[PDB]
Amino acid sequence: GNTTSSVILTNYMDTQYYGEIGIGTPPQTFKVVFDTGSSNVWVPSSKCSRLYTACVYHKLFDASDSSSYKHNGTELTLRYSTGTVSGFLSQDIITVGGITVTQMFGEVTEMPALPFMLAEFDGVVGMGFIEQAIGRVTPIFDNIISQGVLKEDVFSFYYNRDSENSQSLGGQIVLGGSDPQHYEGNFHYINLIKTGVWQIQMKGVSVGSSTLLCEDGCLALVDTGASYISGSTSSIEKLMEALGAKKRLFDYVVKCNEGPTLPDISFHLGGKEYTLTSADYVFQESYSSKKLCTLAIHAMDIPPPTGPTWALGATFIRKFYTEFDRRNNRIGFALAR
Ligand SMILES: CNC[C@H](C[C@H]1CCCOC1)NC(=O)N1CCC[C@@H]([C@@H](OCCNC(=O)OC)c2cccc(Cl)c2)C1
Ligand SMILES: *[C@@H]1O[C@H](CO)[C@@H](O[C@@H]2O[C@H](CO)[C@@H](O)[C@H](O)[C@H]2NC(C)=O)[C@H](O)[C@H]1NC(C)=O
Ligand SMILES: [Cl-]
Ligand SMILES: [Cl-]
Ligand SMILES: [Cl-]
Ligand SMILES: [Cl-]
Repeated sequence: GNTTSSVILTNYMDTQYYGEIGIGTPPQTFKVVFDTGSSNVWVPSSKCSRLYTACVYHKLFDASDSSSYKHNGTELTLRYSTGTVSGFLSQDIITVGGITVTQMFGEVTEMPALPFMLAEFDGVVGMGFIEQAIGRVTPIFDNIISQGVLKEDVFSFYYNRDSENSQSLGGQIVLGGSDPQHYEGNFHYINLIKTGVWQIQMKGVSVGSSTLLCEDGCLALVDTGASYISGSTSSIEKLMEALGAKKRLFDYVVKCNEGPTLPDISFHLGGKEYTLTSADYVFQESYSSKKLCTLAIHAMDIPPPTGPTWALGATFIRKFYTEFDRRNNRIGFALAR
């Protein structure tokens, strides 16, 4: 077995990254987020009523136009930090890359306007473990591993920084390996705490020189479906004070002129310092002192058993190419380029 597939990703404003999959024969394509913090695959269903304006605005899967579709109809409900989708299970072949696998996924027939009217993508391909899958549906990567087609039992993420270029690649996911065009040096591997969750230990978070946060250790989820870095309300309040940031309704901001001279924030992982500077974490839409600029960091209280935990989302992954290694239960980071 020696295949390594690769899916190009569109980068929308540094907050949503999504690629295409095809479902059925002939394929119906969908825009989907590849999410290490969840484990189910779903797309909107042709059976989704118009009453759901999010189903009006996205691509719908029509079972009856595919010959490889296999009925199941068991009910499915998925709860995310953003809201809940609901529908039922269907089997069909899914193409990502590269690779064709037979999969159980959700056809979604309830999709709330909040917040899917803001989703540039249609559905989600969860990349987490079966342990976290609702209905214990076998996850796509498990089904792929079963095929024995992959060079190595790993996948990795490159997320680029938004750009004005017509060209210039938003991001890329590799299945089976990592792409040395988008990282320098070698991977520093850190071991999962346990199989079941893409989560490692974190020994501290510092702002400036001082170990401000997580001073006695804490957890970090490595969450490719998260836009920002997240911590618990209690940590984030502390961090945001340190930066002089202001809490608004949807974000934290600073005066744009102040952004560039804000302290670095470092994350202490597997014995090393992973530093994002204020250029990595302020959306500097101008440098005016009369404007407010958003930070790519916010509070999310992730409930037990998976939290309390930080999550290292795109703000972090932009700087560090990330490889998810299911064979050895570990995560590798190297500098992205
Ligand atoms: C379990 N993993 C973390 C979850 C996963 C999301 C998958 C899709 C449905 O929601 C959950 N993400 C979050 O909790 N986020 C915080 C709130 C907004 C999300 C944000 O997701 C863009 C896709 N994520 C991305 O490109 O990461 C690089 C979003 C923004 C606007 C509308 C929607 Cl519907 C979702 C990010
Ligand atoms: C739809 O999916 C459900 C979920 O697995 C299937 O129900 C299982 O069927 C197997 C085989 O008959 C049983 O051993 C299990 O007891 C069932 N699981 C549950 C949770 O009930 C069902 O068979 C599928 N239907 C079709 C036709 O695909
Ligand atoms: Cl869930
Ligand atoms: Cl609201
Ligand atoms: Cl803390
Ligand atoms: Cl940024």
